[PDB]
Amino acid sequence: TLSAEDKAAVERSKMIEKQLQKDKQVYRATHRLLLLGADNSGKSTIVKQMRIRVKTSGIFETKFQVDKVNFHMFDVGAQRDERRKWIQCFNDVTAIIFVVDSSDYNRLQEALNDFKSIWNNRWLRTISVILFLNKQDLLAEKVLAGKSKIEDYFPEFARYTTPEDATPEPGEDPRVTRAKYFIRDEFLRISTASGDGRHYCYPHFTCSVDTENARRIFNDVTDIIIKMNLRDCGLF
Amino acid sequence: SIAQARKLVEQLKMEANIDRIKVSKAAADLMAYCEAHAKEDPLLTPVPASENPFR
Amino acid sequence: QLRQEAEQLKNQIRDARKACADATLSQITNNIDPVGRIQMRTRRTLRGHLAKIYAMHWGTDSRLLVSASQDGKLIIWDSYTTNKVHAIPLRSSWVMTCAYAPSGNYVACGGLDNICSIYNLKTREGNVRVSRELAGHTGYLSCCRFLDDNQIVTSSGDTTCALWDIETGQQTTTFTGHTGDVMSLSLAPDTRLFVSGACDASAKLWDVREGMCRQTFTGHESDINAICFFPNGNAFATGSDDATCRLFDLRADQELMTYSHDNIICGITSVSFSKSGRLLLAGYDDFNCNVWDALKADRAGVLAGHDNRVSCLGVTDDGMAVATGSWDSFLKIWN
Amino acid sequence: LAVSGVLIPLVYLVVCVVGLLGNSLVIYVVLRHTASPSVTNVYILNLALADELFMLGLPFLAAQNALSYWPFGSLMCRLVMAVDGINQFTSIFCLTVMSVDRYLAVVHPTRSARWRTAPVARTVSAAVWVASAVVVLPVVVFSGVPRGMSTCHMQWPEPAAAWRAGFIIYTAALGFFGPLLVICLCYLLIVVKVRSAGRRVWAPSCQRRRRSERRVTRMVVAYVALFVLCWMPFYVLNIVNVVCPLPEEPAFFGLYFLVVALPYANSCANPILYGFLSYRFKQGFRRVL
Amino acid sequence: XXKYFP
Amino acid sequence: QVQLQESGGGLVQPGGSLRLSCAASGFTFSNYKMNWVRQAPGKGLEWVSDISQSGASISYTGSVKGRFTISRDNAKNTLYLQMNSLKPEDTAVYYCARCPAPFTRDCFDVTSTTYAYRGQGTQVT
Repeated sequence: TLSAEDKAAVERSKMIEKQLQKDKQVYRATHRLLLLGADNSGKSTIVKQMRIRVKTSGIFETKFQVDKVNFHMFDVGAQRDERRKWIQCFNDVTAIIFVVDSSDYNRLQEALNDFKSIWNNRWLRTISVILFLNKQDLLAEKVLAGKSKIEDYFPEFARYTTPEDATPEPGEDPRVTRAKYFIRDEFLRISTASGDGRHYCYPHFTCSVDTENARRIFNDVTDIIIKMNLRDCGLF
Repeated sequence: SIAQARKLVEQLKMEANIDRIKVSKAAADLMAYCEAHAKEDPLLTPVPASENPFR
Repeated sequence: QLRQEAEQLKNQIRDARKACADATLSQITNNIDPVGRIQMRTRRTLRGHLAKIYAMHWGTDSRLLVSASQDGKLIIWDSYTTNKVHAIPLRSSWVMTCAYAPSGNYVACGGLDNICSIYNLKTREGNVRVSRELAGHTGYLSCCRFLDDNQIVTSSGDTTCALWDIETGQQTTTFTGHTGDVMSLSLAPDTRLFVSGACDASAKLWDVREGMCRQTFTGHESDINAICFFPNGNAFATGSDDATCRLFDLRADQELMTYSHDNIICGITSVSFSKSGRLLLAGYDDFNCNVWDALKADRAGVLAGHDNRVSCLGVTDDGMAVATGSWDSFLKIWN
Repeated sequence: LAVSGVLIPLVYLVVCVVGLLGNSLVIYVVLRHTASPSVTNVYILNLALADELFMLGLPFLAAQNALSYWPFGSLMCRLVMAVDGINQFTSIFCLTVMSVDRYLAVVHPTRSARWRTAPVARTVSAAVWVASAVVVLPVVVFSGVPRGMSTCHMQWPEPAAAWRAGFIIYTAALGFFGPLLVICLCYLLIVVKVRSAGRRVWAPSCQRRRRSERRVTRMVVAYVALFVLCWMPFYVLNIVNVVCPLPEEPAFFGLYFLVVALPYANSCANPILYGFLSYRFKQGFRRVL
Repeated sequence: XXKYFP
Repeated sequence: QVQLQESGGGLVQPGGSLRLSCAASGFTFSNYKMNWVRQAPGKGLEWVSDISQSGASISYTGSVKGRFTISRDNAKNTLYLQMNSLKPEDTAVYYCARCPAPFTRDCFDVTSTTYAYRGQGTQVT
C-alpha cells in the first residue's frame, strides 16, 4: 500500500522518465563536435560555412544537418589562455576539429605543441582529432614566392622527401605539395607516437573557398562511429 | 605592471599582522569538537536498522 | 624593489608560523581510539541521467538532492523514494555546478556559460521557469552556492568571485585576489566568511561583509580542485591534483595534518566532512572514494563501485548519508 | 580394440579438460571483474556456459566409449542424451546471436542503441536456450536405451530407409547451414561496411595494411574457418554410413570418434576465439594474472 | 548412429 | 609554496654559451615534467625545450634543436640548460614552467601569459 501523495509522486516520476527517455532519443541521434584553434587559424570562416547571446558568453554553438544527421559544433568564446580545466568537460564529444594555418611557419611550432598536448591529454586519449589544414592558398603563394624558408624553423625539412603515397593535385607546384605533406607529417608523427589504436587523426587540405568541409566532417564522424561500434563488441 | 606589485605588498602587509594562535590550541579545539559530536554522527556511529530513513 | 620587499613579508609570515608550530596534530592526537574500519554500503542507486554528472548538492530537509548532467539536465531526486521530483532542461548543455537554495524554493546552476542561472521550484503555476540570469563574468562558473534567498556568491574562471542579488542581479561585492581560475568554494556555518580555492595552489578566505582577503593558505603542489569548510567553521580541507588533502585552520594560519598515501597518485575531485568532522570523504579519479581520519589520517573505508571518475560528493546536513555522483551517469548513496 | 581404448579416451578427456580450461577462465574473468557492461559480455558468458555444460557432459560418453555399457540406467542415459544436444545447439545459437548483434552494431548504429540492452540481452539468452531445446526436441523424444542391448543411444521409430538419413540430414542442414551461413553473412557484411567507411575516410591511415582492420578481417575469417573445419566433419562423416554401412572396423570407430570430438574441439576453441582474443577481456586477463 | 559409431 | 628561481643570464657576444640554472622549491621536483620557454621583445611566450621526470624523454624546438641541452638533477632538484652557438635571435627572457599535474605527459598552459607554476626567468642578450 501507499499514501495518496505517493501515487501522485510516482505518476510525476513516470512522466519525468518519459520526458527523459524522449530527450535521450534525440541526444543519441545528434552528434557533438568541439572546434579548437588559434586566432589566426581562421575558425570564423570555417564556422561561417554553416550552410546546413551575451557579450561575455563563453561558448558558441552551431547546429547543422548533413545527410539527415545533426551535428552541434561548440567553440569556446570568452575564455582565458588557460584551458587545462574546462577542456576536460569535452571528454565525451564525438570529435575535435583542430584548425591550423599551414602557411604560418612562425606559429606552426605552437600549433604542433597544442596538438601534442591535446593528443596526450589523459581525458582526450579516446577522441579523434580532425585536422583541417586551412589557408592552403596562402601556403602555396608563400612557397612560390620563396621569401621565407622552412628550414629556418624545422631543419628536418631539409631531409624530407615527397612520399609516394601523396596525391598531387592538377596544376600544383611540387614545392607546395612537399611543403604541405611535410607540415602534415609533422602532426601525423605526434598523432601516431601515442595513438595506441584508440584514436586516430584525420588530416585534410582545406582552404577559405571550400564547401566540401561539411562532407569531410560527416565522413570522419561516420568512420569514428564505425570504429567505436567495432571496439564496443571487441571485434577490434 | 608595477601596480599589482603594490597591491600584493599591501595584501601581504594586511595579512602579516593578524592574531594567530598556536597549533596546539587548534588541535585541542578540533579534538574537543569531534569528541562532542561523535555520538551525533550516524556515519561514525552506525545506528540500528530502525531509524535510518533510507530503508 | 616592491618585489623584494614583498618576499621579505613572506619570510615574516613564515617566521610567524614557526612561532605557532609547536607540535603536529598527529603527535598531540595519538592517544585517542581509532575510528576503525567504516564499511559504508550502497542503499540507493539513482539512475536516469544521460551524460556525465558534474555536480550535486543536498537540501536542508535531507530529502531532495539536485544533480546536474552536462546533457543539460538538473534533476531533483527524492533520496528516500528515488522518485524524480523536477527535471529542468538547461539552454546551455555544458553545466559544471549546481546549488540548492536553503529555502528549497530556488536552484542555481552554471557551467561554461558565464551565467549562474537560477530556476524557481515553487512557482504559482507549478512549473519551472528561468527566474534570473547572473551574467557578467569572463570565465566558466566553477561554483555558485546560495548564501540566502536574496544574495548568492559565484566563483568564475576569471580569477575572481562576485556576490549578486537575485532581485537586481548586479555585482554587490567583488573579490579579485586569486591568481588562477577559482575551482571551488565553501561557505561558513554563519554565512559570514567563505574560503575559495584556485589553480594557483592557494586558498583564500573572504568576508561577505567587507569583501577583503584576510587569510591566505598555501602548501599544495598543484591546482586545488575541491575545498570544504569544517563543521565547526574554524578549519577547512582542500584537495588538489597532487593526490593529497590538506587541512588548514583559520585561527592557527597553518596546515595541521596531511592526508596522502604512496599508492594514491591521482588527483582529488570531491571532499566533504561528516556532521562531526572526524571522517573526511574524498573522491579520487581511481573510481573510488576514501574515508580518511581527520585526526589520524588513517583511511577507514574505500567506497568502490563506480566505473568512471567521481565528480561530486555531498554529505547530508544530519550526516546520515553521502551521495556520490560520477561521470557514469549514476549516483550512489551510502548509509 | 585395445589401441582404441588407449588413445581415444585420452584425447577425449584432454579435449574436455582444455575446454573446461577455457570455459572456467572466461567465466571467472567475466563474473568477477568484467561484470555486465553490455550485451557483449552476456552473450560471451552464455556461450561459455553452454560450452562448459557440453564439457561436463563429455565424460559420460568418454567413459561409455571404453566401457560399452550404460549401467546408470535410463535416467541419466536419456538426461545426458538430451543435455548434450541442447548444449550443442545453444553453443551454436550463441555464436549466431553474437554475429547478428555485431552486424546490427556495425551497420545499424541507430537501432543498435535502441535494442542493445541488458534486459533484452537476458531475454534473447533465454530465447536461445528454449530454441535449442525446441530444436533438439527430436533428439530427446527419440531418446531411449531399451531399444538396444547396452548402447545408450536414440530410438529411430522406423528403418533408416527414410528416417535415419532423414533426421541426420535435417539436423545437419539446420545446425551447420543456418548458423554458419548467418555468421558468415554477418561478418562479411561487417567487413564490407568497414571497408566502405574507411576507403571514404583517409585510406592512408596505415591501419588498412597490417593492423586493426586486418586484425578484424583475420579474426572474422578464422571464426568461419574454424567453425567449418570443426563442425562439417561431424555432420559429414555421419551421413557416409546411413547411405552405405561401413564394414565394422577399428579405423571406422576411430573415424567417428574423431568426428564426434571435433565439435568438442570447436567448443574448446570458441572460448579461445572470443574470450582470449578480444579487447577489454584480454585486459582483465592480463590484469589479474 | 548419433554420437556412437553406429 | 611553489617557487622557481632562475639564474645564469647575462650579456654575451654571438657564438658564446650560457648555463642557465633553475632551483625549485615547494614540491617534489622528481615527480614533475619540466619545460623551458622564452619570450622576446614584442613577441609572445615561445617554447624552447621540454624534459620529463627522469630525463629519458627530451624534446627541443626546431629553431634551437641541435645546440641546446636540458638536464635535471633530482639530488639537488635543479634544472640545467646549456645553450651554445648563441645568435642575436636568442635575446629574450627565458622562463621555466612545471607541468600542472604530476605523472602526466601533457603540459597545458605552459605558454600561457598567466601561469602560477613558473619562475621569474632570466634575461639573455
